[PDB]
Amino acid sequence: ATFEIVNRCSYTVWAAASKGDAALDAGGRQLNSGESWTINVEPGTNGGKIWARTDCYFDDSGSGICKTGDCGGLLRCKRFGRPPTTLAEFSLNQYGKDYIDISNIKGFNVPMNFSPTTRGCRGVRCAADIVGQCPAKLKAPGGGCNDACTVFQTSEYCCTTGKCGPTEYSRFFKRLCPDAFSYVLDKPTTVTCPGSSNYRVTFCPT
Repeated sequence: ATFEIVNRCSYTVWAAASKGDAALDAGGRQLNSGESWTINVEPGTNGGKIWARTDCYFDDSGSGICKTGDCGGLLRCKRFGRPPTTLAEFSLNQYGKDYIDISNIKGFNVPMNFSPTTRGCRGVRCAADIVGQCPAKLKAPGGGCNDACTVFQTSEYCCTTGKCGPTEYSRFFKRLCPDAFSYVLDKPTTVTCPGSSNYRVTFCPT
C-alpha cells in the first residue's frame, strides 16, 4: 500500500512510520514545508502508525533527538515515538478490509488529516488548535499537548484494567477533535476501507 505523507505545515516535520517492533519503509524522513514523501507499507501490516516529529536534530549517521515524537533518537524510526504525538493508525488486509483512525490517546503535537486516495471510505481529521487550547496541566514543556495518562500515570487515564471512563482531560481532546480517539475506551472513530486501499497523511491540513 502507498502512503503519501505531505507536510502542509509552515515548519519542518520529520515524518515517522512504524509498527512498533519495526520500521515501515525507511521509518522516517525530513519533510520541509510543502514536501511530500511516499512510502510503501506491506499488505497485512497490523498496528501501523504514522506521526510527525518536531524540533529534531540528527547527525550524519541519523542519530539525534526530537522534541515531540522522538523514536529512540533515530531519524529512521523502528519503534513508536515519545508523546505527545498525534497518531495516524492503521491495520491493513484484516480479513479483507483496512481500518484507519486518528488517535489523541498519546497526546497531540501536529494537526493531521488521514484519508484514502482510493475509493470506498472517508478520511478522518484532527486539525483543531489543540496545542493552543491545551489545558495548563497537560501542556508539555518540550512542546505539544500531553494526554492525561502520560502526565498522571493513573489506572483511570491509562485504562490499565480495561474499565475506565471519559475524563475532564479526555473530553477536552474529544471536544476539539470529535473524530479522533480521546481515551482508550472511547466510542470508536475507526473507518473501514476496502482491503489494499492507498492513503495520504497530511500534516496541517487546514
